[PDB]
Amino acid sequence: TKVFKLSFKTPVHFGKKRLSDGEMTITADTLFSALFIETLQLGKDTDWLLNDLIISDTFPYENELYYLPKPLIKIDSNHKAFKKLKYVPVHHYNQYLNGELSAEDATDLNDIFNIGYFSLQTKVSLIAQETDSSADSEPYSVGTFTFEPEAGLYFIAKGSEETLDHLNNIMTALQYSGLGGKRNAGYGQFEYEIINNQQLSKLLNQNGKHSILLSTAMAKKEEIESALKEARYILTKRSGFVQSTNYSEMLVKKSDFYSFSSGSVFKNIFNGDIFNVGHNGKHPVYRYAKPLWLEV
RNA sequence: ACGAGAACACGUAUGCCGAAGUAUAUAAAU
Repeated sequence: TKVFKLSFKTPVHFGKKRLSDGEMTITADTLFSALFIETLQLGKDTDWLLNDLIISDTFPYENELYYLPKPLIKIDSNHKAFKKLKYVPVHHYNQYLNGELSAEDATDLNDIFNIGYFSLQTKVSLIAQETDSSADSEPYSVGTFTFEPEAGLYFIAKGSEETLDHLNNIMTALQYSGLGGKRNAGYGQFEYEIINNQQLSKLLNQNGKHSILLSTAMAKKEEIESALKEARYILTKRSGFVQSTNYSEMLVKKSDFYSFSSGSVFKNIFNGDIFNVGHNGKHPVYRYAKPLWLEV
């Protein structure tokens, strides 16, 4: 159960809906997809790395601070500053759950949150009839994000030791390919470091009555009734396309799927599952929904 | 099996065009 930390040195585009849209963090779905396809490019055995690996969503970090997303618990007071905040440092993570975080404290934390910036890159396309004959060029836009020199992303993983070694190898291999969006266009390379934060390790090693879903998950058919007993949650529509499956890419697109977001609180833990979103393809296409809980 | 995948912020044009380093004033009072 080691955690990986990522550095890019070149901006990467994530994106939610349109190429000009930009993001800082990705969900476990994309990471699982990318790691899987990288395994397939290496051509190793997927079953081991199919139903044994547990991954968190990606999370931003700064020079020396690690953060987690905001738990959607019901705090009874200001209800303005707390809305604007997304991420919490580990220093006061349990303090916020208790209620020690002050409104001015939230103000301060939010102030420190400068961990990158967003930008729009313009690109022009002359593959059209602009060069061939009488026509115009095709400008379009992309959205990219530039992390600070000591800023990047990290995930929290758990599984068997053999699973961890395989993940290590695959992560190395992927290091040089991309992630995010326009990988081949010059965005999203990375060098990674495995660091063990004692405090975060403790954070994973608590025990309590609540539990914070850190990944993008959704229980099976036969667990949902008992899972949804007392929860505070957000649904997050996940859509997207697929790579080297059927003849027409524009014809291929995994069906819109829904999962809980990454700040929900649950009473009854559920194991998740890797759901097939496949239809009319030459292979099954995997979307990831399996939780990693922080039990407090 | 990464809201993906393809896509040169490209192609046209330059520092021009007119202006005088000019205007008088003894190599001089023994």
